[PDB]
Amino acid sequence: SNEDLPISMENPYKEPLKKCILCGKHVDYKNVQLLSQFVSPFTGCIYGRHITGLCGKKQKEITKAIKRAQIMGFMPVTYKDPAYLKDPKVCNIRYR
Amino acid sequence: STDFNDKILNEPLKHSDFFNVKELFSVRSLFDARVHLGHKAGCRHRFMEPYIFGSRLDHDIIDLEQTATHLQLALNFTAHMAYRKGIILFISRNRQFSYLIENMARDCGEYAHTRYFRGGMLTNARLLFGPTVRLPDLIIFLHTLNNIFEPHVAVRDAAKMNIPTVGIVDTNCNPCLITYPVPGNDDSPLAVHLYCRLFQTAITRAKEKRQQVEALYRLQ
Amino acid sequence: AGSRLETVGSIFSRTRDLVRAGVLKEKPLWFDVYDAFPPLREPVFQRPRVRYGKAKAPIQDIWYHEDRIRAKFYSVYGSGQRAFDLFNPNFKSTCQRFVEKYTELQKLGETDEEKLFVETGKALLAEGVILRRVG
Amino acid sequence: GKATDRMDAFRKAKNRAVHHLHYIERYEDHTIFHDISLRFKRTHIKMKKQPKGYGLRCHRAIITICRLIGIKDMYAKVSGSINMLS
Amino acid sequence: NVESFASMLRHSPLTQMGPAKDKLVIGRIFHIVENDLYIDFGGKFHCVCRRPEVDGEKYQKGTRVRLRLLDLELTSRFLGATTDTTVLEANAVLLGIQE
Amino acid sequence: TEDFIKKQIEEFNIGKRHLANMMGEDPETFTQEDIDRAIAYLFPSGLFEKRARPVMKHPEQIFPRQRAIQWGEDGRPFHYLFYTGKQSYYSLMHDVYGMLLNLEKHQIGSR
Ligand code: FES
Ligand SMILES: [Mg+2]
Repeated sequence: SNEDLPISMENPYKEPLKKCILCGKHVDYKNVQLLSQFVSPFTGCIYGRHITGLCGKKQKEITKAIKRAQIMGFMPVTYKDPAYLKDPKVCNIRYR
Repeated sequence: STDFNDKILNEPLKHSDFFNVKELFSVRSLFDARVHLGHKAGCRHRFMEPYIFGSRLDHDIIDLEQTATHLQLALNFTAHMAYRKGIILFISRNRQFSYLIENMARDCGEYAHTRYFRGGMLTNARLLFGPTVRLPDLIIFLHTLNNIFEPHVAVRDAAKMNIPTVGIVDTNCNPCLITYPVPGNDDSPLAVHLYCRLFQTAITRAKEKRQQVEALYRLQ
Repeated sequence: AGSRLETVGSIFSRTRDLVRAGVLKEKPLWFDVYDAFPPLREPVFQRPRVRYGKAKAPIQDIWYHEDRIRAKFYSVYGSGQRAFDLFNPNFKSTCQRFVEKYTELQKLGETDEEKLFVETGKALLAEGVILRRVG
Repeated sequence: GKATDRMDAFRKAKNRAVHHLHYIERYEDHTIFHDISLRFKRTHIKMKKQPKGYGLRCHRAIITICRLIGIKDMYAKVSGSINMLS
Repeated sequence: NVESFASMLRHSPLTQMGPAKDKLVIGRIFHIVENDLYIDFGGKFHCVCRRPEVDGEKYQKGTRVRLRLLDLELTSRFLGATTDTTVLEANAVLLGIQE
Repeated sequence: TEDFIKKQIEEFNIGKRHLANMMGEDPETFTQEDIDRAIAYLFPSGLFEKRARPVMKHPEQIFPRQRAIQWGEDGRPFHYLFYTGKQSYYSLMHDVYGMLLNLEKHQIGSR
């Protein structure tokens, strides 16, 4: 009938759905190095998702892993292990 | 008097396009002036959907075919009113085009109100201006929205006072009470200039044709 | 004494009804013109509503088959260095030239999308277009 | 009409009314075109079209308004709130 | 053989352009107020950029410049609003002057 | 109204001639200062407020500037900005804005 009329399709220009840094990666309570990347260096508090930039599922995984490691003796509770203070910062917190 | 009126006022009402307004524009001219660009899909108004061709990347596209038909009707109405010597008042609160619209009104011999529409200009006209004042016979809205994205109160007041309203309605406007809506882009300078030129040309053609017909009748 | 009930009917209907009733002795100047050339819709006030349930606006997004080619081009080569000139009605971007070449190559009878993409890129290089890949 | 004085209120109301005239279609110039059941706020009005000579069997206010409109024959029952303005 | 609205829309440069994000367009300064340059770039709206500190005098009415668009219109919905608030202007970055 | 002011001016001319005759001065070279002096002499008022004192001035000075009717017999107003309700003020603003646009395109003594 008419070829210039718009066609029914999806959005070919759709930008990729942003993926959390941990998407597709296995959060384990033994990976204390990864877990310490989401705990405050000074108080040991677990950062919120507004700081970690994690999806809900990965935030819950991180929290459960941190608690399990802390109670199983893999991770300090009140502070970040000093061995990991110099790891790639991935948290949107600026104390100074 | 009877024959004069019969052949002057009622003669043009027997022709589909007595003033030949269709030649004043084409869908290509409207496109070149960008009459087809609306606001984002979020600003869309529920009553402007019938005139929206679609949504190009969340940007509404106004159906220029419907715009052409509506613009034909609006220009024909405006030409007939100017021919009948009615008062045509151009309303627009777009400060970017206030000066232009005032100049167009002055040039075409009609009136303009591009300033803060004080309450009662139309509903309280007899008290404000005088008991014998003559209200506009047609109101042409170059921007049916005020400066806070609400419909111009003149639209409601004109509907109240039974003054027909031509009006350029964007995708975020409310054409319900505008007698002759012209779906189009009221924010681009090109589109506003095209609308001003079209209405000016139609009104001038109507007035000059009125003079010519009067001369033809009175010379015989 | 024109009725000031802008929510009840249209100006035409109210004027006509009052003239019929005899309230208005003379038809207003615009009545004959309106009756001769009425608008496509009678301007009756309607209160707007917000759609609530499964109802959605009937506006359909304007897509074309070449939009896929344009998206692939922008994802592979980026915007480019030739800035758009939207004032010229006949302006053609590098993406549009790629789209035309892809379309004619498809008309030639090639179906493979990646082969069409690479062939079009090479053809544009031959024509003298600096298709700079973003990655 | 609102006024500190009753006569000023009357004048205001009756002068404002003439600028807000409805036009009512009357069937054969004596009644309504069909039965009308409506609810305005909490007032229900059930009006029945009636033959010639039936009279106005309506709330007294409806009788007054119908005599003004030009309706001679109609039945009307007002249920719910009898608020005069509604 | 008269081009229809469908044909015009399909072949228009704006339609040929995809999303207006990070697209280099050619604007034209049509109005200047202090260091604010109002630039029209073929969209429905204009972009109000700031006179670059370098070559500032070179930016005058009618000058044709290069912009990197970020959004044809600046609109967004806010808590409780029924319709998008729009600032009636595009978003773009002024990359310099076209010569 | 204009006819009223014209009649007032005729009355003032006749009365000025009469006052000149009364004071014996030349009607031709009788000025407004002379009229004021003659009236002050003939109708001595000690009222402190000068405006409350007797005055025989030109109707132009006496009556306030009355705005003329702003439309013709056909009903059409004269000024295209009439319906603003402030046609003169907005005409002045429009002219100033036009001058400013032209200027932008091209390029202890008073208060
Ligand atoms: S972003 Fe993929 S699981 Fe969170
Ligand atoms: Mg608009």
